Amino acid sequence: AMEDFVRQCFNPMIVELAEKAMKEYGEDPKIETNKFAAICTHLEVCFMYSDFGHRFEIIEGRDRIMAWTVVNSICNTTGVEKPKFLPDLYDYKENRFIEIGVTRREVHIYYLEKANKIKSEKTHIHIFSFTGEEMATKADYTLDEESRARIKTRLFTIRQEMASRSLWDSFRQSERGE
Ligand SMILES: Cc1cc(=O)c(O)c(C(=O)O)o1
Ligand SMILES: [Mn+2]
Ligand SMILES: [Mn+2]
Repeated sequence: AMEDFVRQCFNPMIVELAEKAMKEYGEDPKIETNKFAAICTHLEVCFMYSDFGHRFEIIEGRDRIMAWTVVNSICNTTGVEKPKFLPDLYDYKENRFIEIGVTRREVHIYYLEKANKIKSEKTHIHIFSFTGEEMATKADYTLDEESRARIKTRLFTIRQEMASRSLWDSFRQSERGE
């Protein structure tokens, strides 16, 4: 059911990218179905965030060679410090990397968990939930209200589609993919 939901509610490029990533790390999308749903969800949010500028450079969703090539290239041309972990986007307006979090827990909880993982990075963090809450470093939300609204609508819609199919309860009590 969850597997069907993913193939039927996300765009094939996203499903394919999610699927590939899982398979290369020897994870089965048919088994880790909540993880699959989470990967697709996070991928879509990153793409949606990208498609609101050429304000943003998309890092997530590429292979690691391409991802680090983009990062090194941004670092050389801007002077900005290299992160230890691949972030999700670069913002050429604010001239900072962004880490995007999508969580089924409280936003402040996930925010802390992410901020702790990459502390000593100057990376901007922007967390979204499936309840329309967000949290961003310095309450700087980067995007305008309409763009933010569109991401939250999409997240809430995924949530409610899951609930239509009695999948939301499994999904929410899982953290796999965060
Ligand atoms: C588990 C997790 C959560 C993310 O938000 C993220 O961007 C990544 C990633 O880029 O690997 O991994
Ligand atoms: Mn990422
Ligand atoms: Mn992320």
